[PDB]
Amino acid sequence: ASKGEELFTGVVPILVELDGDVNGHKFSVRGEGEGDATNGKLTLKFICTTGKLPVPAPTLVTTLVQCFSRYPDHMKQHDFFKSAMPEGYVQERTISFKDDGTYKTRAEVKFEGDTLVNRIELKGIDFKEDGNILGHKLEYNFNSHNVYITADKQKNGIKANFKIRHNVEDGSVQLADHYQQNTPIGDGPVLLPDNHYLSTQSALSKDPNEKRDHMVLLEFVTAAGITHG
Repeated sequence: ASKGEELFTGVVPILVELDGDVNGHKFSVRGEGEGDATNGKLTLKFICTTGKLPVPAPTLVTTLVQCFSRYPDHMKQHDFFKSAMPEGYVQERTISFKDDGTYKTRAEVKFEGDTLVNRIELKGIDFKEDGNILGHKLEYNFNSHNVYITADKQKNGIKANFKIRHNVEDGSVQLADHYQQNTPIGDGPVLLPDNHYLSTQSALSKDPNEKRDHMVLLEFVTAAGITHG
């Protein structure tokens, strides 16, 4: 276990800020909500603050705070994300949409006072104008996935790999391969984990009273994959 884990024993407010540029289309997103790591639960509402999104909101879910995962007691020595708090971590990804473009993301996740804040820059290139992303052909929903984590000792952090399945309006699936690395911002002690995964489930909905382009998100995340003694 870690001292950072103590910052998560109750409900913690969350702020998310994203600046994005996909094929030259610039946009920003702000999210607000709260997380309950004891139960692996978070609730967030995101608004596009610059107009409407040039990509489907579901493609931004993974970019828009894995410190809120529930780690079972026998796995708490493997929770890198909380161990890096409060100073936080840098989270970087390459997201490769099969037969389409790529997102590159860099985020800082840290406590700013009492609030857990995720600040992101996202750049997307090579998207097809007639593809599922710029063509807005993805359904407004989200599947359950496993996020596979391994230690990166040389960088004092972790890597992760997973493949998101985005349902397409024609009944097919658009795959989005995720490659992830996380490294501490501060220089306090961290936990470098044995291999394990996060089992993630998400539900998207709408605020009926919200006129701006937006997304309401509920997520449950639980660590797994290390057998209890």
